[PDB]
Amino acid sequence: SNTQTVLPFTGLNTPSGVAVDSAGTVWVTDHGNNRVVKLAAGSNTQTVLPFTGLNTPSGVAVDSAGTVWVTDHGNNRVVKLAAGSNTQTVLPFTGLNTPSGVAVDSAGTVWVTDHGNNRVVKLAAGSNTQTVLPFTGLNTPSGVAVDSAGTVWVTDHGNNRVVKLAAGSNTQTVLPFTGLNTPSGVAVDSAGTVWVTDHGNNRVVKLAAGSNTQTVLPFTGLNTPSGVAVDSAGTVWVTDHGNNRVVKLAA
Repeated sequence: SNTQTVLPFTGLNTPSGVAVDSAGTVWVTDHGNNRVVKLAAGSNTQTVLPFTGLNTPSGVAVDSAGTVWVTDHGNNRVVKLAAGSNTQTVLPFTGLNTPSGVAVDSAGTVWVTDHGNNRVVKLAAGSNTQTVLPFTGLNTPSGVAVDSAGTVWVTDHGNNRVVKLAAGSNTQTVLPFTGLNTPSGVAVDSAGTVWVTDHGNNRVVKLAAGSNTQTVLPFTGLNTPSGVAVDSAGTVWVTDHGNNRVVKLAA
């Protein structure tokens, strides 16, 4: 698609992140209103998830069961809520500072960009102790994405680059993006295509696996875009933070 679509969210303020499931539901962290909203597929009914105590929430990730994880950035914590429930669980991460992005794989491992500590932490599925990934030289990391092989990609926001670690590796790679400026979010698909909200340039870019020439996606009029999500059909959603809206492009 080369015509962007503005989704029928209403009342967003400075939205910070987006997640989608395979049922077409879209969740957004409506950061300026301390809330997480869900847009139901088809009906376009918007509902507010019954999280409690959020402040300036940033990242969001969802699993297929409809469990939602949010980085409660202003409270230095990560919380999750199962679908329709009124139980929220604080994950036993420790010592977070202004955390932003969050990612969750099919196994239920959770990764968080611990932005204010220049590190990426994880709670492996089945463990109650966090580990710190062996990235080096991060500055204010802003987003994280993971694939089914356990590769992890991070927007190293303060260094204008995207870094990746394969599972078991202690040495990161820098992806061949060009001219990024304070990138804010990242998403990956099962083919290895990587999408990045190039925040400081008001654009979204992608790299096919093996490509050395990023593609600027045909969004228009973005302002400080903040989060990106992609489903298995290659549709791309982006929180156009500065314009209080969510836009999408189908493949």
